[PDB]
Amino acid sequence: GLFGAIAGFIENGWEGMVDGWYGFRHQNAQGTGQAADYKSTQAAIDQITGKLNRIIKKTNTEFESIESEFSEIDHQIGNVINWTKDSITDIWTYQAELLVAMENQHTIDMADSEMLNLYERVRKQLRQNAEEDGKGCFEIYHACDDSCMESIRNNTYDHSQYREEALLNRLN
Amino acid sequence: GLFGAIAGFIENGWEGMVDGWYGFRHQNAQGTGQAADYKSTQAAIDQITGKLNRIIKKTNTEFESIESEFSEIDHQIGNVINWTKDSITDIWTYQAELLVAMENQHTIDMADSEMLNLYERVRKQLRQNAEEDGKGCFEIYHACDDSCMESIRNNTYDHSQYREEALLNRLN
Amino acid sequence: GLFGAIAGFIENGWEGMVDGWYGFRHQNAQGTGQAADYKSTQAAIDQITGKLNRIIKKTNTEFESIESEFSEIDHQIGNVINWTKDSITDIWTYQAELLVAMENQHTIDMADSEMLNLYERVRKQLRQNAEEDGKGCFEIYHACDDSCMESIRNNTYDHSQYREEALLNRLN
Amino acid sequence: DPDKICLGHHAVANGTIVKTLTNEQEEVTNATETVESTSLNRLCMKGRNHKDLGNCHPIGMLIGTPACDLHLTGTWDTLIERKNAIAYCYPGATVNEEALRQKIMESGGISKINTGFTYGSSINSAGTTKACMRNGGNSFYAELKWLVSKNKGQNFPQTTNTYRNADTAEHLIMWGIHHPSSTQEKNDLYGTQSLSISVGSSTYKNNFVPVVGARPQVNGQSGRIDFHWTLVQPGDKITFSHNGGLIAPSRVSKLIGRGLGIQSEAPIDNSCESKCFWRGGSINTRLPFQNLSPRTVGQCPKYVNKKSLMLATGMRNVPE
Amino acid sequence: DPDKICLGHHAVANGTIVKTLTNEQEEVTNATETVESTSLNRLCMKGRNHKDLGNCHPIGMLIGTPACDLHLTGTWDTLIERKNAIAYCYPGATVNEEALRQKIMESGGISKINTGFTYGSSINSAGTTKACMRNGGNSFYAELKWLVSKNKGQNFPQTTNTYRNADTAEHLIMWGIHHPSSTQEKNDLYGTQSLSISVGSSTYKNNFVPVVGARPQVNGQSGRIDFHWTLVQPGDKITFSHNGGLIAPSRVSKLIGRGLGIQSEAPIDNSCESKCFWRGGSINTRLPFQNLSPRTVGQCPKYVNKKSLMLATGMRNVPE
Amino acid sequence: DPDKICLGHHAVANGTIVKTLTNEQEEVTNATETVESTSLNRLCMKGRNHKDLGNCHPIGMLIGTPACDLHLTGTWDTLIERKNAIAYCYPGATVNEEALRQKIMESGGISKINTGFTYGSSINSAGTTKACMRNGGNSFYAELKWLVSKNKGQNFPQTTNTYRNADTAEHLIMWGIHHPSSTQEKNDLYGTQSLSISVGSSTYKNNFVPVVGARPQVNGQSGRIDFHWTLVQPGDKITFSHNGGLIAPSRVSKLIGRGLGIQSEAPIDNSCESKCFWRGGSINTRLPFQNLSPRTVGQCPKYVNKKSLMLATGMRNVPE
Ligand SMILES: CC(=O)N[C@@H]1[C@@H](O)[C@H](O[C@@H]2O[C@H](CO[C@]3(C(=O)O)C[C@H](O)[C@@H](NC(C)=O)[C@H]([C@H](O)[C@H](O)CO)O3)[C@H](O)[C@H](O)[C@H]2O)[C@@H](CO)O[C@H]1O
Ligand SMILES: CC(=O)N[C@@H]1[C@@H](O)[C@H](O[C@@H]2O[C@H](CO[C@]3(C(=O)O)C[C@H](O)[C@@H](NC(C)=O)[C@H]([C@H](O)[C@H](O)CO)O3)[C@H](O)[C@H](O)[C@H]2O)[C@@H](CO)O[C@H]1O
Ligand SMILES: *[C@@H]1O[C@H](CO)[C@@H](O[C@@H]2O[C@H](CO)[C@@H](O)[C@H](O)[C@H]2NC(C)=O)[C@H](O)[C@H]1NC(C)=O
Ligand SMILES: CC(=O)N[C@H]1[C@H]([C@H](O)[C@H](O)CO)O[C@@](O)(C(=O)O)C[C@@H]1O
Ligand SMILES: *[C@@H]1O[C@H](CO)[C@@H](O)[C@H](O)[C@H]1NC(C)=O
Ligand SMILES: *[C@@H]1O[C@H](CO)[C@@H](O)[C@H](O)[C@H]1NC(C)=O
Ligand SMILES: [Ca+2]
Ligand SMILES: [Ca+2]
Repeated sequence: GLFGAIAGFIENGWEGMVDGWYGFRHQNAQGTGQAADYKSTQAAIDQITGKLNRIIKKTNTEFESIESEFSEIDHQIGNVINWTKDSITDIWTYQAELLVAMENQHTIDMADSEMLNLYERVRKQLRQNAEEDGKGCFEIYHACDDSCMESIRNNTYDHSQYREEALLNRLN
Repeated sequence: GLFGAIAGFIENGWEGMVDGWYGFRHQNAQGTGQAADYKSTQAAIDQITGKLNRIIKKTNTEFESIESEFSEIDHQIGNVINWTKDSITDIWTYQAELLVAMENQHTIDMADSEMLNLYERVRKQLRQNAEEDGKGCFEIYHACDDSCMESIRNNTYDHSQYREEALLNRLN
Repeated sequence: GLFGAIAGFIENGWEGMVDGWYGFRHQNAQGTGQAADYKSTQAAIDQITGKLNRIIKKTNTEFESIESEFSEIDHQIGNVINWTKDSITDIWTYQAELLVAMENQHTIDMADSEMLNLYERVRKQLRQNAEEDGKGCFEIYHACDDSCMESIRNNTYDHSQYREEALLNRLN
Repeated sequence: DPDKICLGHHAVANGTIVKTLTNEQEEVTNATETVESTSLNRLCMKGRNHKDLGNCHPIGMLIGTPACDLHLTGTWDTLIERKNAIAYCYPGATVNEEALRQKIMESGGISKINTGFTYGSSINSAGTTKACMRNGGNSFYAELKWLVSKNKGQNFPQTTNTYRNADTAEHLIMWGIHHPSSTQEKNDLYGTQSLSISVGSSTYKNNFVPVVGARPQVNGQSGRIDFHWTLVQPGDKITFSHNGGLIAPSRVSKLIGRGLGIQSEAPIDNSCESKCFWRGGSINTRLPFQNLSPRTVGQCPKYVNKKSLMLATGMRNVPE
Repeated sequence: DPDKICLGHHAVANGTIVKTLTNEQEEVTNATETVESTSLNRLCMKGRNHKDLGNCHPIGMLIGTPACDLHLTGTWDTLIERKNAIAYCYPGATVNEEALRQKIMESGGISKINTGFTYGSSINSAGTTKACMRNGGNSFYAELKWLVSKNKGQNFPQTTNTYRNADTAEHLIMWGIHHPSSTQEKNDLYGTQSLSISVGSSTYKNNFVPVVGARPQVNGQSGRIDFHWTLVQPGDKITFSHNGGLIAPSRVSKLIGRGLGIQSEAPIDNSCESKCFWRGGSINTRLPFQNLSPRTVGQCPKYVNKKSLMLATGMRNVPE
Repeated sequence: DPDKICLGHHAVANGTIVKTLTNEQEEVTNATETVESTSLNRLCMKGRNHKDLGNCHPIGMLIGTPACDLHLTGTWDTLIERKNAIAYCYPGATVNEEALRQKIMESGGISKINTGFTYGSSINSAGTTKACMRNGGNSFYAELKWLVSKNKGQNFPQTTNTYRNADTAEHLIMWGIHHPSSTQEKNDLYGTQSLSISVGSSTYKNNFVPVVGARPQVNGQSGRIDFHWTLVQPGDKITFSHNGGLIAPSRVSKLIGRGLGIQSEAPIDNSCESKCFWRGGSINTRLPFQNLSPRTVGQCPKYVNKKSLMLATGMRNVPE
């Protein structure tokens, strides 16, 4: 994908995560956890809502009958009408095929971008206290308890608190 | 947005900066400064100029009157004309709404991309001599005077000259 | 461009590289080398194939003649036909100009994205054993022989093997 | 040894295929349809002052065919024509038939105005036919009069009748011309002299010759009554110069405002609402496209040549 | 302790709302309009060899109505028709009126060619009317002659006139048929004989019988002169067989090249240029769309059902 | 000191310019054309049961002009009409000519059915002309008979002929009305009596008066034979009441199935296939657009006003 996050360096999605679109799994001494990210989930859903509002719509133009169902129309004007209607249908079929293809490409790449933007927000939070796994995980070079992990998710983690411990563990 | 820079990790824009679209603020012993980035500003403006050149245009096709303003047209052909004109207008209204929506999405995301690309160019210049703030700033781990700051903006900053000082200050 | 890789931090392309779209050059004690990346090349080609499949197509709609080549048509219906055909042609000309412009923008930015995604895959592999040059190269802080370089290209390079050597060389 | 925090996204076991610019078979977590395939075989007429003509053809309400007795006047915003609707009890055709029908179906009501026409004692204006039965007995079109002399075969007098439009809006006047099957039946109604019908207003002028010739029976009649019509402007008069064969109007028609004209076979449902209709029924979808019929009327989804177009409403589905 | 270098982007106090694929209310630093709402109530005719018909109706320049005397010939690239323009001084109608008008408005000039038609001593070709006044006194259409018997009541001679097209391009011939108001009037002008007008070419054939009957007065005349027209191909002849009631052409018309036909009420300005026109005036915008009128002519912005469509010309506006 | 690994992308010396949303002059590694400019000046007719009419006009196959003798019946899926194709040997026109031609070109075959029509001893049905020559001698349309009085000047008898459709599909009946050049000519052929031709079916009714008047010679004939046509539904009858001037059908036509109608001047090539045709020939492109002609028939690329539209098939070209 464009941004490399989804069907990219993240090997697969989580059927387990049913309370949001994007989120975190952590492991520490104390055990395991899972939590959805609201802000990034709602960002993706709001953008898709916006598309549905624009696309699920008809024109308010009133159209009258020009062909009769129950009688012959003049053969010459009948052929003109048939040629026009077929031409208009070819345009609308093309526009519909292009609209949905283009919007599908955007929806997929937008969702990829929201995943990457969350990963980058966390990378910059952890600063020198962690290293990139390569598969969307961060190896944290200090004791990070469930209160520490919650601080990472809530964007309140202060790197300077654990920096000295972390740099020692990293340099080894 | 797609690239996460504008309405993203950069918390807000600068009403102060009126001489360019993108730029730098620095703080050192010597005091404060502000300077716009030309190359990245002109890149964004050139791309928007290009759109206006393509979009602000009409077809050179000569159209004649088919309805009379001052006399009754045959009722049957009048209904055919009315159906055709209303169908063509529905298409052009749709195309116009889609063109501008799609181009607006691109303009916004393009401008975001130019911001990110500048930030990445600076990140790679500073190499191991600086660390990411998380809000679009770089904490530089050495004395950076107004001549040093100008070297970062002008893409002439050589990391190797301040490396030894910087790595010592970072490891502490 | 959008992703900054092509006509960006990579200064130019390689006319030398004729066996793929993206790839690697290395220099070590042992000498110089060049190799194309298959996975990333095929990813770009597959996406362009997909576009050509969608775009190189006509509708299967059968159209009949409504204008006669060899005789005069009624002047009133002739003017209606002329106005309709000119209106349909203006739409299809606009759609064709927009389709190709939009697809060209995407093709270029997609190819840029595949370059960046390869660079990021390698960055994360090398972890703390290398540093970013700024021009798309990685300075590797250990002895990397032709077998080591091949391991980087084949995504089998284990950072932990060379970590202690590399961190010593980097800190000096 | 070091604690780990992993980033990730949702997935589902049962994903949906959608088309993108680059990929025909792209699996995503959710999608919704943009093309309506389902129809309602009913005419959703809630919030609509509708009129179902049923057996009555729209032209029939202007001339007053037996089948159209309930539909001679009224106001509506929607008018529904059915298949094999009876325009004429007596065999015949209308000049610019399709133009007139389209005009009636566009309308939102019909008012009738008396022409006031009176006839001498020598003429009988109660002449009826077996083609148009009403109240068990022979009758005629309610808005026209067939009148003949007391002597069958006698030459029809060269009479002149004039209708004036006293109203501030244009009036639609219809009359008929009888075309006999043989020379015998041409002589018995209008006489031996050659028949000529002249119509004249400020904006309209035309001559009509009664054609006499053998032709097949329709509703057991070889004779034909073709209807003609024109608009009479406010304050203007229309003058009929005839020497027999002219079927004169008792009343003229006035079309009121605008309405939606539906040709369908589907039953009426007054519970559901709709703004889109076709031969097969109504289309109530919020969706922007449809593949039911290219012949639709009202505010409608656009017709496309596509079974389905799935719009992704979720990210790529990557399962474990 | 450590020095900082910060990256950022501009913002503005007064941002603009635009629509994107995903957001209806997106604030950006600048935007420009794509739909024109403003009109010019003038006809911008700079760099155009234009012809304002004013009081003259286009059909009038072929038959040569008094109002059209200045407009009987000449060349133009633009032709302007006005409201309530006069075509017929003497009351009458043209068969395929709209077809003929559209043909003239498409043209880029008119040339006249003399028919050469001469008449016997018994025929008077200088017949005039009070309905068509010229130089203060009674007159007639400049490109036609009213043929009547010299001696009141005398039978009109069976004359035959034939026009040949010597040119390499098609020529437009118009003639009229006079319809007298009374039997007495008919007899004084064309005699007691039954009237027949036969017209014949390789591509056209028709008979005309003058209808004679009382009718309301228009411009103080109960009589009617109805016009007919046809094209005469190069090298072909058209023959008029008549015994009275024919209004014969003195000259035939030749339409030259192509031109732009504008129906408008707006005054002319020779200072401004335009390629787009409508009833209400001109449209000079560089913008790609407009919501003034769906009835336009020339090279025009496309009509859309939108008050405004704002195109972002700057990044997201994120204020402090 | 340090080993390095560099990442990069291919380039080429000779790049291609393409247009993007933002840049008119963008250089890329490869591109392909989307608009076809090349034509084949031939009609690709492989896998097609085609019929080249050549000299024969489609209407001519129904009435049986000498030129159309080979083309009176048959089946096809493609029908090719040429320039200056002959429909009428004897001068005349067909009412709704264009409607009838379009109907024939839509068809996939013609069958003929005998009408069976018989005439009295006082009628001569073998009337021929020098305008329609066959086998060296004077002749007539193969599917019609010219009815004239056997004794010159004698009044034509009031005859009645009726065709019934015994078939399960609709039949196309054509007849002609002769228009004599002089009153003398009329009297010798059909007599002194006033002429009336009445045609009658369940769905069709019309009277025809032969117009008699002097007109130019076409193919050395001042007389005109104008054709009329209608569809006769299964089980229905059509009745001709005439007293002279009718050109009666010997056979009626039945149009079979569906076919593609091509008007072109280009030669036939039975080796190549195509689904798209125009005046100038065929269009075999897989490309989605074309700028050859807006007048095309079949499954066709859409016409655009563009010389070229280049679609990028590779990344930006940044050379060394
Ligand atoms: C057999 C006979 O000589 N006379 C009677 C027949 O009339 C009738 O058979 C049918 O006759 C039909 C036509 O008759 C009318 C009608 O429609 O009833 C008689 C009306 O008085 C006359 N009315 C008016 C206002 O003109 C009407 C009209 O002229 C025609 O409809 C115009 O075409 O004709 C018809 O021809 C049937 O096909 C025929 O069988 C029989 C049986 O009812 O009774 C006989 O006494
Ligand atoms: C000169 C002479 O005395 N006799 C012959 C002339 O008739 C002929 O000159 C032309 O005659 C034309 C009419 O000829 C036909 C025709 O169209 O060929 C002859 C047809 O047999 C007759 N057929 C029928 C069914 O009526 C046909 C028909 O009356 C008309 O077409 C009706 O409009 O007429 C015509 O009068 C020309 O003006 C004249 O030049 C010459 C020519 O070779 O031959 C003489 O033997
Ligand atoms: C074609 O459309 C126009 C407008 O939709 C119709 O014209 C209008 O008719 C009404 C009633 O006569 C007038 O009050 C309006 O002012 C007209 N509007 C315009 C813009 O002309 C017209 O009647 C339609 N034609 C047919 C044959 O249905
Ligand atoms: C040529 C000729 O005779 N012109 C005269 C006509 C006609 O005789 C008939 O009226 C037909 O309209 O009548 C007038 O009253 C008129 O119309 O102005 C006077 C005019 O001089
Ligand atoms: C329609 O357009 C063609 C090509 O521009 C032209 O030759 C033709 O005359 C036009 N027809 C009418 C009736 O204007
Ligand atoms: C990839 O390269 C490595 C490094 O030499 C090689 O040994 C291995 O066979 C390759 N891996 C796979 C899965 O083919
Ligand atoms: Ca057809
Ligand atoms: Ca034209």
